[PDB]
Amino acid sequence: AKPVLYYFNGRGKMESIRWLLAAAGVEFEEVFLETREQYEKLLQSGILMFQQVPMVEIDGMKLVQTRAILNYIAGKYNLYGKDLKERALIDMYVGGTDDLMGFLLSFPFLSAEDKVKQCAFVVEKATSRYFPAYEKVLKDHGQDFLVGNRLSWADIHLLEAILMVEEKKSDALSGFPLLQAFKKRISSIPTIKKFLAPGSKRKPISDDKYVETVRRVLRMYYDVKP
Amino acid sequence: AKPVLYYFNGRGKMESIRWLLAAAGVEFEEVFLETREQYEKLLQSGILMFQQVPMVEIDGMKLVQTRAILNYIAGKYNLYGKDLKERALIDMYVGGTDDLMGFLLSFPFLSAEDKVKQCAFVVEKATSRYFPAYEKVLKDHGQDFLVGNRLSWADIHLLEAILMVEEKKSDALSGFPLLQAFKKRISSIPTIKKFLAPGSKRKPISDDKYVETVRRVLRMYYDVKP
Ligand SMILES: N[C@@H](CCC(=O)N[C@@H](CS)C(=O)NCC(=O)O)C(=O)O
Ligand SMILES: N[C@@H](CCC(=O)N[C@@H](CS)C(=O)NCC(=O)O)C(=O)O
Repeated sequence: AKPVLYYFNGRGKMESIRWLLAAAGVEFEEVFLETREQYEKLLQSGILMFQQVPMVEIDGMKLVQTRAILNYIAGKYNLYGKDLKERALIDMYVGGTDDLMGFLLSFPFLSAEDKVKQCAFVVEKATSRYFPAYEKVLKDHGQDFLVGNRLSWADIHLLEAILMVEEKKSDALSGFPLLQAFKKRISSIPTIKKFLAPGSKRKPISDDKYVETVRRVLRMYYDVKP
Repeated sequence: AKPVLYYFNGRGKMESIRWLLAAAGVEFEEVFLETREQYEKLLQSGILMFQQVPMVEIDGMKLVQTRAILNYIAGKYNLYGKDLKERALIDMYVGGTDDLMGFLLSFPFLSAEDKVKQCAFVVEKATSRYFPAYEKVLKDHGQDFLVGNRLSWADIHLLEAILMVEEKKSDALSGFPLLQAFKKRISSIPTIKKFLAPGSKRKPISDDKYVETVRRVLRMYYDVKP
């Protein structure tokens, strides 16, 4: 049966999972949490090991913990390298883009003033720390992909991160020619091109409606700081 | 050559790595960051992909990102299950204890008042969310170990987490009989017993000296909130 993604109708921590499944050409279904009662019913069913989402029903498992879910999908669909060392490189690269996109998780919950500050913080991290690191990886081996000269989860996570940064600062990739070429190549891969196309399950930049729903369902995150 | 752990002379994010290596019976060396100049020299050498530590020199790699390092060690020393699904369970369990211990990372940098609040926050999470979840895993299959009826990284991460919670609230495991038995069994495993014994490389609860050193080296974390 198709994987079922339990989360809010928005990006959050589930977006990277949507990306990986789409990139692997895997059709999935989604169950959106829209009300407090719906969440309480979930808690009572005990299907959320730690009372939290993301949660993905896949291959008989009720998998929680974002990274555990991604690790599983990457491995199942051969996007995790060919051995222990390649997986280590993929994990190291993913850790970097996970931190980068992680700095944007609170963004929609921030005040107008903090959004400006956070945006500057994220762009600075991208241009001074992360983009230089990945540009160097590509420059050092000169291959089209980050690891093993073939598409991996690391490439998919980086493309998503690059797009999120560009949504905040359109010219953020300026000065990183290899990443620019990388962006075009990965975006053209059939499964990925389809995901970036209209009508896909890719979610938009989070808005006030998303925040309102998260707060209504979880009764939390009422005062987020940068 | 033996793995080399680059970090501060204290727990932080490197402690779990020390635990896993010790549990696997692997002898390692440590390089402690004590001065700003030492850190600047590291940055200039480019050995830290994202300008941060933990960093572990192992099998020819300059591995950064805590989870990437742990994933590698767990896999290399057969403490990651026997297949994709067992790894998924291990990752899900580890995610929970990583979050739990993660809530304690800022603790030594907190004010006296915030430490009291944070301690209450952590204990509540342990008794209402995490301990119940792991107690249930053990209860459901009745085996001595969390996954595959053999020692895994998940068991090691949970034991460490249990001990950290008990350091904050000694009777926190009360009401969780299976976890109590689990604590005694895992603590008795030769490699682990040795790590818990005097003279090991296990690090103590972080103190003001640790905080002072982190702030001196990184010139950051000057005002941490709960
Ligand atoms: N470490 C978990 C964290 C999950 C998490 O923080 N989930 C939030 C929603 S984005 C949640 O369920 N919050 C409710 C709560 O913690 O009580 C992961 O990576 O999946
Ligand atoms: N996601 C990274 C985070 C590493 C991290 O936050 N490292 C801190 C020390 S505990 C650091 O190097 N901070 C300096 C900085 O970020 O500039 C990991 O899990 O290893």
